[PDB]
Amino acid sequence: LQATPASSEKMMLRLIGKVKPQRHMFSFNNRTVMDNIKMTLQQIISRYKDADIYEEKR
Amino acid sequence: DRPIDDIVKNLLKFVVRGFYGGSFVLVLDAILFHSVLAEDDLKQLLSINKTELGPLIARLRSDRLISIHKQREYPPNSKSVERVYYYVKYPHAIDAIKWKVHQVVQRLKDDLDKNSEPNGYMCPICLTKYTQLEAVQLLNFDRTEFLCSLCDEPLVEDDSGKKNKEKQDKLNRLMDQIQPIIDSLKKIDDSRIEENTFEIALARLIPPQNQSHAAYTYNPKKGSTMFRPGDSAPATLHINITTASDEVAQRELQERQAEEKRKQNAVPEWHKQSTIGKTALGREERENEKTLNDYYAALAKKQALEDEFEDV
Amino acid sequence: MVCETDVPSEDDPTQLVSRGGCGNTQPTIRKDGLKLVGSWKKDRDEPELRVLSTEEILNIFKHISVFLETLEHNGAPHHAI
Amino acid sequence: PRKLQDLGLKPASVDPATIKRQKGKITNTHMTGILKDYSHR
Amino acid sequence: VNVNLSREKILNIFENYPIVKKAYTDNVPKNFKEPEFWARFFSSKLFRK
Amino acid sequence: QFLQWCTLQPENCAVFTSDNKEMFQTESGLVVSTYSMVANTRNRSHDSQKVMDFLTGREWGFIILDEVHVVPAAMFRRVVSTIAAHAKLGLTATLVREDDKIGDLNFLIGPKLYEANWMELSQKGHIANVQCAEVWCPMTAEFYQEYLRETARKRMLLYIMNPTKFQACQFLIQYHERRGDKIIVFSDNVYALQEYALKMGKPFIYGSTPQQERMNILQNFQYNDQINTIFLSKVGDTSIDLPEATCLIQISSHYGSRRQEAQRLGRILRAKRRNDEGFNAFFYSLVSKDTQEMYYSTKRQAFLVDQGYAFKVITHLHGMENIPNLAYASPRERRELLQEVLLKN
DNA sequence: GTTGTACATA
DNA sequence: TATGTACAAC
Ligand SMILES: [Mg+2]
Ligand SMILES: [Zn+2]
Ligand SMILES: [Zn+2]
Repeated sequence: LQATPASSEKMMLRLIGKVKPQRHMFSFNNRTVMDNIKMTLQQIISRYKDADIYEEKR
Repeated sequence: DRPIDDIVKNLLKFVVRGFYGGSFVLVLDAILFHSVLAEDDLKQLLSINKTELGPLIARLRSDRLISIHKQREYPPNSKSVERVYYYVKYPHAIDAIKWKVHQVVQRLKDDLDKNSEPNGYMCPICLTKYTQLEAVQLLNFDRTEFLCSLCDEPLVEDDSGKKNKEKQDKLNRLMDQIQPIIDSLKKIDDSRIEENTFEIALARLIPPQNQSHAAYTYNPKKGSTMFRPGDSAPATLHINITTASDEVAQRELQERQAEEKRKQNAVPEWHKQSTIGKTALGREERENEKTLNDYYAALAKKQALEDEFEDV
Repeated sequence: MVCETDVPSEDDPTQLVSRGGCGNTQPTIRKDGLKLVGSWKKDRDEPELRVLSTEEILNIFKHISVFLETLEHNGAPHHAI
Repeated sequence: PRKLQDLGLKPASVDPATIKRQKGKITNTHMTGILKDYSHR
Repeated sequence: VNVNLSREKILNIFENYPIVKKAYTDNVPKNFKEPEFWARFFSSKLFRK
Repeated sequence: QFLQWCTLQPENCAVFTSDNKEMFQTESGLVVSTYSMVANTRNRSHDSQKVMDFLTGREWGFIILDEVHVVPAAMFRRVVSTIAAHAKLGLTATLVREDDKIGDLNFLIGPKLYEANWMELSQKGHIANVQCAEVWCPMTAEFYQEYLRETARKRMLLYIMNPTKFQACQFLIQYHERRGDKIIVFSDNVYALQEYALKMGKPFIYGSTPQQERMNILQNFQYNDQINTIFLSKVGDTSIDLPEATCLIQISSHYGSRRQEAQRLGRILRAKRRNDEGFNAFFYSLVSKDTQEMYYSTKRQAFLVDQGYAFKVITHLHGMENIPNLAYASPRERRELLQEVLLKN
């Protein structure tokens, strides 16, 4: 989950697909909404990463 | 979103639809349905020209039901342009509504009080009214009628002696028609409403168009100490299931870790033994189980672009 | 050029005392024609310039602690006003 | 807002005026270019 | 934060809290795997209730 | 550490040092400073004179004197009379000093409340065990011939830079660096410190080093993998926390101070890996054979012996000849060093 | 960068 | 008393 630094005027957010990896990049209008969506997305991606790690365990 | 927003919007909707014309309903509802709305986008939504949108905005801005926000925009294709956005500042609009409602009620109350007082005589020729106290000093020698000081003409008694009941009905009519405003205000006072801003209003934006020229973003200048009037307002949880085999592995890892630490901690040679006489320091069971399994199976058978980014 | 919301205490140094203020940097007011144009010096590069509307000055002067209508009524973009 | 308070009506706003919007000499140089800045942990 | 679980502990959780078992049996084979359920359960308000 | 172990918010904490001098504006706060910034009387800067008045004016409730073995000095004791305080606490590992002023603490801050045995806490895993050693480096004939004729004030610099000590220090550093250890080298002589540092290309800290540089060096030595060892001086002889340090080497030392030896050994007594099985920190003291340094070395360790530490003599370093390169290995280099050092003499 | 002053030891 | 070294200030 790629997010632009808070020190930049842009509010762009990119999701990179796991493998020409699929990239879905969205630009927001308010930082508050951008942060709220980012936190929710991070939970899903992080949880899926843990699930994939467990699957790869065996 | 929140109960507070719904009640405030309803109060704004009621005031506009009742105390304003028709086009005002369209303009304010568009900027209530949406967040901060550009002037160009508003025109496209309502399909009205600038000459028709201007009068609506001006009257709504006078009553502080809509706020304006001007900022410079820098598009790569065209030269820098100034864009105008319209939104609603609930604290301002609600305060304006409360003041106007009180003033309207007070004005009718004052008119009713004034009407109940004795009427003041008026002169027909010069149309200069006179109160009872002022007319009493205009009495003539024969004391028949009040004579105007300027015209020297008899005074005529003024009207409004019969309206004593009409104004009471008018006040009754208003309070009945204005009841929803009072009821909504009571609930608003009970709660506390935060003041909105262009940036804050952008958190609830529903874009009107697909390729709107207005970049609906707030990019304030860096370290700009300039202030305009009315420009501001007041973890991860990772789980690890430990299988019986994993526990055995953990014990093996602990033993290996202990061995690694022990080797690193081995005392040097010179400290192990006391060196005093040395020179100067200078320079197959599987078939057994299978036959049992076959026998037990027989037993069972028998028995059965490049952009800066960071990683989040 | 600053409101000094907090000022050092006279009695004891290195002990700030809160005073009524808003800490807004003041402009370098200059008289352009018949209007007052204020220029602000950003902390961190041309200074910010805007026209001090008489309404803004009237409001400020009223806070200091005995002796056109047709246009603004309808339309009249900010440039016309 | 002040006028509304005078009449006993709670004002849902505030005056904007009330909005309070407010060493060089290095000793050792032979290690230059080797020390990474572990400023924080 | 890493929380270590065990098969014996998992069975104990089911015995002591029948509500946890109810949410486990009806979702583990249908919607998401067991590891996701426990990660969600700890972060939920039920684990706090 | 204060912001870590307790809940005192940063807004209530203020540090009074040569870099920054701002004081907390809260009703009650904390001030952490140094004696040098509180004991000066003659001339104080306009920015620091206000701080002293701020310290003196208020009636403080608690004063903590770290390393209280320096308060009974000629001038430092004035910190007890100027800064009013209801309760005074003194914290020090060694309560000894050469002069008889040690007893002055009785009427200054109070008596001795509690004392803990060094070995008792060592066997309980609270502080790391140490295998102290004293390496005897035989001075070469070329240098020793000048050690006799020269005067006392110039002898110190002469037996501190003997080539054999360089070889011993280099060998020990290489051996422990291969062992994955963090080494600290102490030297009371600044000239020897710089010479050793430049020869081995390792950082050094002493009086002239600015606060920012030394703080950066210490942080790097703690977290940076490349920086395995650092050279310290009398400045870091006490009150510096280096949890990653596990080995200490001495090439120079003050004349006869037993306190300095104990304080230097303290740098490694707090090693992080002080509980893993078989761990043993080290404390090397490189001395010159048949020199006046041996007189002080047997006198400089009279306090550690009392606590229970045992010093053993190392007459030879095994595997030291097989090292590929050693400093001053050829007579040409040794003669050059003798001419270079004698120039300063 | 330098000068006036302590502390710790012969 | 002399001599190193470290420290604060100008
Ligand atoms: Mg300490
Ligand atoms: Zn008349
Ligand atoms: Zn101000």
